Parts: sequence; structure tokens; C-alpha cells
Amino acid sequence: KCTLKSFTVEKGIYQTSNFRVQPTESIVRFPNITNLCPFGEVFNATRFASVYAWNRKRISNCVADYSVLYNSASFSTFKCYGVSPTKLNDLCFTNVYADSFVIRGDEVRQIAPGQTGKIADYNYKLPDDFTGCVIAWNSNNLDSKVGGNYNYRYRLFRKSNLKPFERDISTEIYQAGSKPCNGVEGFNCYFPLQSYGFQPTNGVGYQPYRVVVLSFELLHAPATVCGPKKSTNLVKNKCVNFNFNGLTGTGVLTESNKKFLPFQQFGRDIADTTDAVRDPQTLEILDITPCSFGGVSVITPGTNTSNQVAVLYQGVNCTEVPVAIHADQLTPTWRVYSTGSNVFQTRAGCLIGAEHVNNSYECDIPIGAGICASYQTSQSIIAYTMSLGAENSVAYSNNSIAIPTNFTISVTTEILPVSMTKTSVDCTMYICG
Amino acid sequence: SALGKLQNVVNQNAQALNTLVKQLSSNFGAISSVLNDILSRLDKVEAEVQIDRLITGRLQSLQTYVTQQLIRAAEIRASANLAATKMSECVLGQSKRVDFCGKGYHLMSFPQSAPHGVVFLHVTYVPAQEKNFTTAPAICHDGKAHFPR
Amino acid sequence: TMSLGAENSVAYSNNSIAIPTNFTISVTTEILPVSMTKTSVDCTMYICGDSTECSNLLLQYGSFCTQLNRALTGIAVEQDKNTQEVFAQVKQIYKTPPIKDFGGFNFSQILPDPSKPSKRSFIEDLLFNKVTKFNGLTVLPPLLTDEMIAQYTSALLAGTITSGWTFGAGAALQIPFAMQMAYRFNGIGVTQNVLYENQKLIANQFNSAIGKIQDSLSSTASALGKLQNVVNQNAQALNTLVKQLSSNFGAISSVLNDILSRLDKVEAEVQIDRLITGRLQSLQTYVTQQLIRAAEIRASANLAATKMSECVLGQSKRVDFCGKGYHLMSFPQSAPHGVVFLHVTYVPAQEKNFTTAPAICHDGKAHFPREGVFVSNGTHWFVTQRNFYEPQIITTDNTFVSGNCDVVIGIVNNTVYDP
Amino acid sequence: AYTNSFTRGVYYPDKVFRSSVLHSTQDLFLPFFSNVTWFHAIHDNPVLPFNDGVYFASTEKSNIIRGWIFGTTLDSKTQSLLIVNNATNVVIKVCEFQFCNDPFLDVNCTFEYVSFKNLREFVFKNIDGYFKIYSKHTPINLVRDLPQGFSALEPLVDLPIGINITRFQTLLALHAAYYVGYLQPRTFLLKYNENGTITDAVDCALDPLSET
Ligand SMILES: *[C@@H]1O[C@H](CO)[C@@H](O[C@@H]2O[C@H](CO)[C@@H](O)[C@H](O)[C@H]2NC(C)=O)[C@H](O)[C@H]1NC(C)=O
Ligand SMILES: *[C@@H]1O[C@H](CO)[C@@H](O[C@@H]2O[C@H](CO)[C@@H](O)[C@H](O)[C@H]2NC(C)=O)[C@H](O)[C@H]1NC(C)=O
Ligand SMILES: *[C@@H]1O[C@H](CO)[C@@H](O[C@@H]2O[C@H](CO)[C@@H](O)[C@H](O)[C@H]2NC(C)=O)[C@H](O)[C@H]1NC(C)=O
Ligand SMILES: *[C@@H]1O[C@H](CO)[C@@H](O[C@@H]2O[C@H](CO)[C@@H](O)[C@H](O)[C@H]2NC(C)=O)[C@H](O)[C@H]1NC(C)=O
Ligand SMILES: *[C@@H]1O[C@H](CO)[C@@H](O[C@@H]2O[C@H](CO)[C@@H](O)[C@H](O)[C@H]2NC(C)=O)[C@H](O)[C@H]1NC(C)=O
Ligand SMILES: *[C@@H]1O[C@H](CO)[C@@H](O)[C@H](O)[C@H]1NC(C)=O
Ligand SMILES: *[C@@H]1O[C@H](CO)[C@@H](O)[C@H](O)[C@H]1NC(C)=O
Ligand SMILES: *[C@@H]1O[C@H](CO)[C@@H](O)[C@H](O)[C@H]1NC(C)=O
Ligand SMILES: *[C@@H]1O[C@H](CO)[C@@H](O)[C@H](O)[C@H]1NC(C)=O
Ligand SMILES: *[C@@H]1O[C@H](CO)[C@@H](O)[C@H](O)[C@H]1NC(C)=O
Ligand SMILES: *[C@@H]1O[C@H](CO)[C@@H](O)[C@H](O)[C@H]1NC(C)=O
Ligand SMILES: *[C@@H]1O[C@H](CO)[C@@H](O)[C@H](O)[C@H]1NC(C)=O
Ligand SMILES: *[C@@H]1O[C@H](CO)[C@@H](O)[C@H](O)[C@H]1NC(C)=O
Ligand SMILES: *[C@@H]1O[C@H](CO)[C@@H](O)[C@H](O)[C@H]1NC(C)=O
Ligand SMILES: *[C@@H]1O[C@H](CO)[C@@H](O)[C@H](O)[C@H]1NC(C)=O
Ligand SMILES: *[C@@H]1O[C@H](CO)[C@@H](O)[C@H](O)[C@H]1NC(C)=O
Ligand SMILES: *[C@@H]1O[C@H](CO)[C@@H](O)[C@H](O)[C@H]1NC(C)=O
Repeated sequence: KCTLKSFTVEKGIYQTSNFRVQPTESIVRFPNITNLCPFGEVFNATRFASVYAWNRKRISNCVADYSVLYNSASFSTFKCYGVSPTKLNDLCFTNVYADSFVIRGDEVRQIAPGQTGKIADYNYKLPDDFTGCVIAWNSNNLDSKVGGNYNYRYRLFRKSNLKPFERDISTEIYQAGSKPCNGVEGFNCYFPLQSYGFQPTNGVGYQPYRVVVLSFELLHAPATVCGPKKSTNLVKNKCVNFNFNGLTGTGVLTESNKKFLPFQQFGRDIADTTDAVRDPQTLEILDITPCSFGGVSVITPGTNTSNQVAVLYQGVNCTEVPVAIHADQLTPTWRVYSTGSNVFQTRAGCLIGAEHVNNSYECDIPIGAGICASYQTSQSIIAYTMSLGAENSVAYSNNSIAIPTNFTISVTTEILPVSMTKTSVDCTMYICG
Repeated sequence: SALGKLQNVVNQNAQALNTLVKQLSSNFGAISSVLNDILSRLDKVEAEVQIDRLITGRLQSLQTYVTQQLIRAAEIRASANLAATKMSECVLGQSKRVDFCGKGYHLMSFPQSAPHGVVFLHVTYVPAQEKNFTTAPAICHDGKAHFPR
Repeated sequence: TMSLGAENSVAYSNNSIAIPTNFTISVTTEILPVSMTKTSVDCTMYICGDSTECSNLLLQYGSFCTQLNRALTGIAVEQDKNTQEVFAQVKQIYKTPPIKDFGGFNFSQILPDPSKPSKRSFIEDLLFNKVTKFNGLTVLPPLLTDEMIAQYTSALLAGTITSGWTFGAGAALQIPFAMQMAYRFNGIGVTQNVLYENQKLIANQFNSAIGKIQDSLSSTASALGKLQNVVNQNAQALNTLVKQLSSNFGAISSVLNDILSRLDKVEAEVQIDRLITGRLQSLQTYVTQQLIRAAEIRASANLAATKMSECVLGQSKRVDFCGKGYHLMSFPQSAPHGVVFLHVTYVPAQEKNFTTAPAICHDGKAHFPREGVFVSNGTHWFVTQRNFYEPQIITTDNTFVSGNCDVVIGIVNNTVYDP
Repeated sequence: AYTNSFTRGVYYPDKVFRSSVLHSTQDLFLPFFSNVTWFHAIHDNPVLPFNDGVYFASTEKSNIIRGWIFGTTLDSKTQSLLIVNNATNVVIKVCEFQFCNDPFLDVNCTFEYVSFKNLREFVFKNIDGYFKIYSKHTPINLVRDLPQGFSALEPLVDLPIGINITRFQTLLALHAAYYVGYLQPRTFLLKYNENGTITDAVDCALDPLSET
């Protein structure tokens, strides 16, 4: 009735809903690690690097807790790209990389994917598709050593622009003048590092700021940096919700006969989705098998005739269908439709509430693969193999003929559609009006 | 239910028009289904972001209807060409084509009009009351073989 | 440069006719699609797949998803109808007598074989050998199994052999097969004695032509390319619809759980709506091509239902409708997604040239042939039937008079015999 | 001197199991039927360019070749990758120093790791500072040249060492023959069998039939 948007239902078979076996529990699995990541040495280094020669550290083989960063009031920005920072304690990574330096406050504007300005062009470049977070804060109270702190340095020309994550150290003179400068200064021949005058009295845009940038290695290999999340025991051969290493979903987890090669960590379908995993705690190879599914064709006489009903669970086996009652999640779900007195395995799927019969009749409601159903005598929806017609051995012999001695003049009615309703639409009045 | 072909041609075109009308109630991701809500709540630069989601969805909703009616018109036209052919061969003639103008050997047909269609009353000779006989392909007489004309 | 064919100057002149002196019975194969694979797509499980977050965005699109299910259900239901219109033309399951005494014609390769697991004929079993996912996409079984289709082809064939035309027009009337062929000869304008005088030769030509078809099917399976396309196009269309789940459409990932696991809802809804729009356009493109393809298959089922009625249940006067040469008879054999007709035809085979004349002067009267043509061997005049050389003496039995000699052009002087 | 590569130099693109499928990918591959340069154990052994990535192989009586140096310049002035088998282990390091300068072992390093009848094959490539190693090992009947038939290499190791490699040299150990070619960007079509294994490959850009 809710499929057809109607209170009356006429006789037939209707594709109402899609039964799926449901997640019984949530299963969580992560690598065997407890040792904390070195975030204090990242965020509280005594002096941060010069932005021409910025620091970069690989983080691996550890447990993080990004709340210790994200919920600290100590930061002037915490901007992230491709991840909402809330998710960082659930999600996890093969490695993380922390880049770090001091910069002028006006130039923090340049520290983003695809941003433009002298530092972004010549001495610190993020790729346009960066995944991760930029953390920066004012450091005028630490890094403004009276005024002449020209150890903090950057670029403006030299030769050519900078690639994403390209390190540089080089010391050849700027040749902005036409002359081959050959290590000697002149008009437009000059020293190849520009520098900052960090006085503690500077206006905020001219003040120093400390920077950390986190890039996250979401590659397909095993995870080694993960959040404070706790694993469960494994479940097999029953439908469950899951999370392995941050790969979430619902499935019947099982042992697998798939020969993964030693470096293969996951299996994938044509549709890009995962179908198999290696357990990070057990090292066993497991199918993330889809929980079994099938269209719920509901078979009915007219509601004009009876409100008794049968259900075909399409494709599924009568041994596998587990619903029984609304304790499994709502579609047919009324308290008999998986384990009743009459249940029958058609090749189209498990047929329940209909009563199998050894006769054959002309096909009333078609079910499929030679099976039909009808409402008959104390009434029930019977189900049977369809009759093709009455059987007849023609009385053939090499010298016998039958000749008709009489006739009948039949009148037969044949009905044909010839034309349909001539509609017209004003699309500006339909769309806008 | 005998006129189920003609009544289904009424039902399909009513179901298609009612479906095209109901799609005016959909948001398609705008703040409202109603164009005058968007234009009364929002100022031009911010309103034109919402209105273009309704144009996107309503134009796709109408292209779906016209594509479906172009396919359905070709189904009706195939049946109109068959009805025009049964008019010529069954009514204006007598047909030798087996089961074309109804079951049995064709004698005659009469057209009747009906809403959106045509009905043919096909008149046919159907044989009745068989009897068995012995039979042979030819007769010998004076040593000649005789065959029936 | 392609050649259109061999060039041929027909030997026309105002008084020369060629009459065939012999024939050949040829059996030829026509293959037709009848019904493609039934499918249905649960569009919510295709587009979203077990995300409630996605499903509540898909509700903003209203009835787009239910009218796609409705269209696929209409396509699926008519595949059973197409199969019903073609095969269910027989009201009773006729069965063959226990003794196969059909006058020298040998149907054993097209009649059912009880040694098969499903009781197909030998040629049906060749035809079945020569013709070769969890994402809410599904395949539905047909209503009639291949064993039920083989019971209909068996009954259509058993009625045809034992009763001719008559099982189509009324109750099946038994008739001897050699007499049935003599009336099917009489329907092509060849006098029925031509069959009884040549019955052994006609039977050997028929039996050998059925023999060649086994060898053809066992060697050049490329003939089934019409039915093999129904398989290839449906498989190619489903593979295209499945692979399109791996496309980004401009979202951060093709995988919906990446979006939902890396992002909070205000950001995630923007990414999911790109996937919903691309996957909905992907499914609309599939269903539209399947509606156009279903009309192409329906036109082929209406043609195959017409060849069943007009050529299996009858004998056809329509030129080249049921094989080349004058149609005698046809037999249906089932095949995957289709039907095969084995059309049996008469081809005239050994031409001979003759002088001819439109009319003959006797006693100043002009005589014309009742049936047949006047011809001469140079020294005598005869009347023959048109499609086989059988020369007869010209008499008042085989000729009729109209007017005097003077009106006709090309009339000639010869005596007409009076019995 | 030259010899041909044939269908050699195929390796696994990703750490993903796939069963019974044809899968298309673009990566740095040795193009089919390209040449390799050939060398043997005399004096045949100066520094070579690395280009975008190296295919290396050697044909040996008891494995006389024992390693390589890679870097910008191999010069004692900046960090240069070393890979050596030292009988007991595979040993890997990134020192500047020419401590064994010549193409044999005479029997500030920021990173370290420790684990003609025979043919050995290897692929070396660098991706955003991650350096990847693949290999294959087999006896062969063919006296010198590369074997004219399909076989995939498998991954050994990834080093996240970040070196700007443009040059390299091989190392023997002393008190064999070898050949070198270069990877190029190619779209390949790859045949995964039932058992997660790439069993055949088509170099799509090779000829009209490969495009077909
Ligand atoms: C790798 O080596 C190349 C030179 O072989 C370096 O290229 C220079 O890069 C700077 C920017 O960092 C440009 O301004 C220069 O014009 C480049 N020179 C040339 C000749 O192209 C590159 O910096 C090196 N990368 C690393 C990470 O060391
Ligand atoms: C008509 O054509 C058939 C062949 O299609 C001729 O039959 C053959 O006749 C020869 C002897 O002349 C026999 O050896 C063959 O076995 C026959 N073939 C078959 C298939 O039986 C027939 O003789 C021809 N008749 C005329 C008058 O030309
Ligand atoms: C009808 O034709 C078939 C072949 O199409 C004949 O088959 C032979 O049948 C006999 C037994 O009757 C066997 O000894 C042969 O081995 C069969 N031959 C083959 C090639 O299978 C069959 O005899 C014919 N039937 C009649 C009544 O003539
Ligand atoms: C034209 O046909 C006639 C009749 O069939 C042929 O004449 C007969 O020829 C045979 C021997 O060939 C004789 O035994 C008959 O007595 C002839 N009958 C008559 C009535 O003459 C005649 O030979 C044929 N002509 C040609 C040129 O073929
Ligand atoms: C057919 O025979 C008739 C006579 O039986 C021919 O008619 C004669 O033809 C000659 C020559 O032209 C005339 O002199 C006679 O007066 C005609 N007689 C009659 C009774 O008409 C006629 O020409 C012959 N036709 C052919 C084609 O030979
Ligand atoms: C940095 O130092 C402060 C105290 O000065 C401390 O509260 C904070 O936890 C440290 N940072 C990290 C990432 O632990
Ligand atoms: C992981 O840890 C569990 C205990 O938490 C231990 O039993 C298991 O052997 C470990 N597995 C691996 C692969 O280290
Ligand atoms: C449906 O109900 C009507 C009365 O409302 C009744 O006349 C009719 O017989 C019923 N039809 C069936 C098929 O039960
Ligand atoms: C249904 O499942 C059982 C095992 O639980 C199996 O024996 C049976 O053959 C299956 N039926 C079908 C139709 O596959
Ligand atoms: C139906 O037929 C089977 C054999 O096919 C038989 O075992 C069974 O008892 C029959 N049931 C009834 C109710 O006749
Ligand atoms: C014709 O005669 C045969 C004699 O066996 C009999 O089987 C058959 O039923 C008869 N048919 C009719 C129409 O009387
Ligand atoms: C019929 O006669 C003409 C005479 O020129 C000849 O060209 C042609 O080939 C002949 N055909 C046959 C079948 O004898
Ligand atoms: C046929 O053509 C010839 C010339 O080729 C002519 O003499 C003759 O009169 C024509 N036949 C008739 C019936 O006139
Ligand atoms: C291989 O080297 C030879 C020179 O010895 C050259 O002529 C040939 O074109 C090269 N072939 C390929 C495919 O690189
Ligand atoms: C280590 O090597 C680099 C050259 O690549 C050099 O710049 C650096 O100063 C060296 N470190 C020490 C401590 O000498
Ligand atoms: C190989 O190198 C390791 C240290 O990298 C060392 O322990 C071992 O003794 C070396 N073996 C030889 C034979 O030098
Ligand atoms: C595939 O693996 C199975 C065992 O998992 C093995 O029996 C079979 O021989 C293997 N086939 C190939 C071609 O590797």
C-alpha cells in the first residue's frame, strides 16, 4: 500500500522493498600499537626553522591524539583540507609528515593549497590537492629578538618557482640585472635571501608566527599512525557493522580462500568497493562479504477479495532468510514470514505464506521459472507449476484422413490503440511561472 | 477488462501528467519547493544560487517526460500502422494471411470506433464435426493413374 | 572496390521462353531475437547502498527513483509477453505418434530426443551450444523455462507433421504426410502428380538438406550473431552501469564511505550530492537505452510471431517472406533469447529454351491455354504447366477460345485436337 | 652495445588483490621491445644517469654483482643511496662518502636499514621522495641476452629517503654481465588471474593492434 501510494491493491505481484540481513554488532580492528606520537617535539621545538630551509619530520609506528592539539586554545588557526578535524581520532594513516618553520604574520595567508605570494612561489609550496591541516600561531613573544633577527629568511626570484614539498638550500646570487653577476653585487646583482626584522614592537602583520603543517599519507599500505580508538574481538559468518583501520561499512565477515600476495592488504570489486581485508591484529585474510539481499515481491489476490498475502524473497534460499519478526529491521517483518508452516524453494527465490500444490493449472499470478500462484480453497494462496495446455495424440496413420462435416461462423473482437492525448507544455511556465 | 489496451493508454498518459505535476513539490537541494519562498526570504545574489537548483531539477524532470512520450508515441505509431493495415487487408478485402484477421479462415471484418483506438469484428469460418475416412493419393483404372482435380 | 555480383544478359526476345525441367528442395535457416534478459535495479541501493545519510538527500529528488523502477518493470514484464506471443500459438500440446512413417521424410533431427536431460531435438541442442553485481542490480528468470519452450516447439512441430494447416484454423485433422506435401506443391502452382511421381527423390533432397544444417551449425556459429548480440549488448550495458560506480563526478572520492568517514555533515552533503547527481544520470542513461533496445526486440518478437502464424501454421504466398524460392513449409526450433525457422522451399533448377506463342489459330478461332503456356521443340507444339516441363498435346480440354485470329499479336497456326 | 627488452620489466602497480579481471593503469614502465645497454665485469662500469627510473638486470655464474650507489653525483658532498648484499644481509644506507669508490667492494648518513646461468632483474623508481624496489630471480638457458617471454617482478622495499636522484653506478665484490634500461609513462592493460597475480600485460601505446 505504501509502495503503490494506494489503500486498495489489485491482484498481482509487487516489488515493494529490498530485504537485507542486518548488522548484529559493530566490529573494530586496528594495529597493535600504544606508544604515543612525538607531538610535543613537533609543536614545542625551542626554535622553529627558517622558512627558506624549513623542517620536515616523518611520524610513524605510534598512537596520536589530535584532541590535545585541536582543543588547545594555543593556536591562531587550525585549517584543514579533505578532512574535518573532528574525524582525526577515528581515521588513520600509513604515515603523517609534520613540516615546520617561523613566518611573518601577513604571509600565513600564503600557507594553503593553490595560494599565491612570494613564499608560496619560491620557498614553501603546498600541492593544489593537499590532504591535511595547517596550524599556525603568533610567536612575537618568542621569535622577535629585539629587532635584527634576520636569521628568518625567504625568497623572491633567483631563477624559477618552487614545486610542492621541494626542499632547497642553494646560495647562487640573484641575477635580476642583465650582467653575469659571478658572485659579485651591483645594480640588480644581489644576495639570494630576503630576511625579516622581527621587533617585538612590530605591527601584527609584520610579527613572527610559528607554523606546523600536517600532511596525511592515506595510501593503500598498512596503517602506522592511528587515533585513541579501541578494537573489539573479531566476528565471523554473521552480518555486522565494521571498521578496519578507518575503512567502515556493513558485511558478513568470513575466512577467505583468496590467495592474497604477501604485500596485498585489501581486495576490490569492479565497482571500486572493498570485498576483502587482512586483519591488522590476526594477520588472517577475510572477506567483507556483502550481507545477503533480495527484492521483496509481495503476492496478493485483490484486497477486493482477501487481505491474506504471500512473499517471494527473490534469489535468497529458504535456508538463509533470517527475518521471522520485527526484531530484524523493518520490511515484511510480521511475525511468521520466514519460518511458517508452508515455505517453498522456487528457483526464483524463497516463497513464504503460499501453499505448494502437486496439480497444474493455467497461470494466474506469474512468479517465475514455470511457477504461478492463485487464491483457492479455507482459502489460501496456492503455488504450482503452470499448465501449457491439454495433451493430444493426433490419430495419424499413412492412409487415414479426417474431414469436417459442418462449420461454425465465429465473430472475434480485436482491439487496437491508434492515437493518444495531444499534450502541450509551456516550459517557462512549468519551470518558472 | 476486455478494453484493457485502450484503458491502459488513458492510464499511462494520466500517470505521466500526474508524475510531472508532483515533481513541482521536490526541493532538488534548494531551501524550498516554492519559488516565491526563495524570492521573498533571500536577496538577489543569494537567491539565484537556490533558484538554479530548481531550474536544474525541473528541466531534468521535464526532459524525462518528453523522452518518455517520444518513446511511447513510437509504440502507438507501430499500432496505428497495424490498424491501418488491418483496415486495408481485412475490411476493404479478404485476407489469405493466417491468423491476421482472427482465428479460422477469414470471411470478412467490420470496424467499430472506440476511445483512442479501433475495434475489428473479424468474421471467420471455423470447421466442425470431423469424421474419419480411408484415403489414397491416386486411383488405378485401365492401368492409368487418376488424381483428383 | 566491392563487386555487386556477376553481370548477366538475360536472353530476351519477343518469342523465346525458358521452362525449368527439374527442381531442388532447399531448407534454409532464419534466426530471430524474441526476448532479452529481464533485469531490475533497486535504485536506492545502486545510488546510495546502505547509507541513511545519502538516502535522505536522495529524497530531495522526489519520484525520479520510483519512475526508473517502473520503467524497468515494464521492460521486464514484456519479455515474457514477447515469448508468449511467439510460442504459445498452439492451444494443445500435440504429440507425435509412436511410429515415424511419414512417407520417406525423416524429421528425427528436429523432433524431441528423450535421451536429452531436457527433451530438445538434436538441432535445438546444437543451437543451445553455439550461443554463450551486488549493487542493487539483479537478473530475473523468464516465466517459461527452456523445457517449456521446447514443449511448445515440439507441439507446433508434431501438429505440423500430422495435420498441416488445419491445427491453426480449427481442431487438428490427421492427413498422410505425402498427401500434405502434394497439396503444398499444388499451392506453388506445380501439379500434384509431380510429387507422387518423384516422392523418393523429393524425400532424399529434404533429408540431405536437413543433414547439411547440422554441419553448418557445427562449423559456422557466426550465423547465431543475431542472438549472440542480445547477450553481448546486455552484458556490456550492465558492465558499463557497474563501472560507473568508480567515477568521481567531481567529488573527493568514488567511495561513499570515504566521504562519510573523513567529513562532517555540512561538508559531506556537498560531496554526496555530486555522487547522487552523477549516479542518477548514469542510471537514467542505462534505463533510456534499455527502453529503446526493448522496442527493437519487440519489433523482432512481432515479426517472429507473424512467421510462426503465416509460415509454420500455414503456407505463404508472400515473396521472400519465408526463404527464397516458392515456400512449401517451415519448422520452428528454439534457441537462447530467440527462435529459428527452417524454411523449406522449391527452387526450379534446370532451364531449357523454347519457342513460344501467346495464342493459336485453329479453324480461324484463336485458342488460349487454360493453365500453362504454349511451347515448341521446333517441329511440334505443346502446352506445359509454367514451373516444370510436362509437355501435353493441345486439345479443347486444356485450351479456351476467344474471337478470330486477327486481333492477337504473335498468334501462330497449329491444329487443336478434339477428343 | 645493445640488446632488446622484449616483454620484460612488468611489476605490480598497487597493494590490492583483484581476481580474474583485465585492469588498466598508467605508470612508469619499460616499453615493450625497446632496447637496453649491455656491460660485463672488466675494467663497462662508469656512472650512468637514472632518468625517471631504472630497469636493471644481470646474468651471473654465482652472483658476482653485490650492490649499487644512486644519487645526484656520488661525490662525498651530498647524501647518496647505497644498496649492498654483504653475504649475511641486504644493507642499505644514504652516506655522501666514497668509502669504496670503484664499482666493487674491496674484500652524516641520515638513514640506514638492514634485513651466467642465473638471471636477476630489478626495478628502481622515485615518487615524491619515496624510492621503490622490485625484483625477480631465476636460472635461464639463454647465454647473455634478456629472455623473450613474460614474467612479473614483485616489490621488495620502499625507502622514504627524499633524495633528488639523477645518477647511479653498480657494485661487484672482489679480492658476470648486466644490462640497463629506463622506465617511461605508459598505459598498460593487466591480466589478474584467480590468484591475485598479474599473468600478462599489453603496452597500449606500442602499435595499432595494442591500441585496439
Ligand atoms: C633537484 O635538482 C634540481 C636541479 O637538478 C633543483 O632545481 C632547481 O630548483 C629551484 C627551486 O628550488 C629553481 O629555482 C631552479 O631554477 C632549479 N634549477 C634548475 C637547473 O632547474 C631542485 O631544487 C632539486 N630538488 C631538491 C628537493 O633537491
Ligand atoms: C533432377 O535432379 C536430380 C539431382 O538434384 C537428379 O537426381 C540424380 O540422378 C542421378 C542419375 O542421373 C543419380 O545418380 C543421383 O543419385 C540423383 N540424385 C539424387 C539427390 O537422388 C535427377 O536425375 C534430375 N532429373 C532430371 C530429369 O534432370
Ligand atoms: C532417420 O535419419 C537418421 C540419421 O539422421 C538415421 O539414423 C541411423 O539410425 C540407425 C538405426 O535406425 C543407426 O544404425 C545408424 O547408426 C543411425 N545413423 C546415424 C548417423 O546416427 C535413421 O535410421 C533414419 N530413420 C529412418 C526410419 O529411416
Ligand atoms: C518434338 O516432339 C515430337 C513429339 O514428342 C518428336 O517426334 C517424335 O520423335 C520420336 C523419336 O524421337 C518418334 O518415335 C515419334 O514417332 C515422333 N512423334 C511424332 C508425332 O512425330 C520430335 O522428334 C521433336 N522434335 C525435335 C526437333 O526435338
Ligand atoms: C495461318 O493460316 C492462314 C490460312 O489458313 C493464313 O491466311 C492466308 O494467308 C495468305 C498469305 O498472306 C493469304 O493469301 C490468304 O488469303 C489467307 N487466308 C485466309 C483464310 O486468311 C495465315 O497467313 C497464316 N498465318 C501464319 C502466321 O502463317
Ligand atoms: C606544548 O607545551 C604546552 C605547555 O607549554 C603543553 O600544554 C602542550 O601539551 C604541548 N604540546 C603538545 C602537542 O603536547
Ligand atoms: C596483537 O595483540 C594481541 C593482544 O592484544 C595478541 O594476542 C596478538 O598475538 C597480536 N598480533 C600480532 C600480529 O602482533
Ligand atoms: C470486488 O468487489 C465487488 C463489490 O465491491 C464485487 O462485486 C466483485 O465480485 C469483487 N471482485 C472480486 C474479483 O472479488
Ligand atoms: C539452499 O541451501 C542449502 C544449504 O543450506 C543447499 O543444500 C540447497 O541446495 C540450496 N538450494 C538451492 C536452490 O540452491
Ligand atoms: C507431491 O508429490 C511428491 C512426489 O513428487 C510426493 O512425495 C508428495 O507426497 C505429494 N504430496 C501430495 C500432498 O500429494
Ligand atoms: C479416427 O479413428 C481412430 C481409429 O483408431 C481413432 O483413434 C480416432 O479417435 C478417430 N477420430 C475421430 C475424429 O473420430
Ligand atoms: C538459351 O538460348 C540463347 C540463344 O542465344 C543462349 O544464349 C542461352 O545461353 C540459352 N540458355 C540455355 C539455358 O540453354
Ligand atoms: C519479333 O522480332 C522480329 C525482329 O527481331 C520481328 O520480325 C517479329 O515480327 C517479332 N515478332 C512478332 C510477334 O511480331
Ligand atoms: C636497438 O639498437 C639498434 C642499434 O644497435 C638500433 O638500430 C635499433 O633501432 C634499436 N631498437 C630499438 C627498438 O630500440
Ligand atoms: C650532512 O650533509 C649535507 C650535504 O648533503 C651537509 O649540508 C650537512 O651540513 C652535513 N651535516 C653535517 C653535520 O656536517
Ligand atoms: C653485513 O652488515 C652487517 C651490518 O650492516 C654486519 O653485522 C655483518 O657482519 C656484515 N657481514 C659481513 C660478512 O661483512
Ligand atoms: C591458484 O591457487 C590454488 C590454491 O589457492 C591452486 O590450487 C591453483 O593451482 C592456483 N592456480 C594458479 C594458476 O596459480
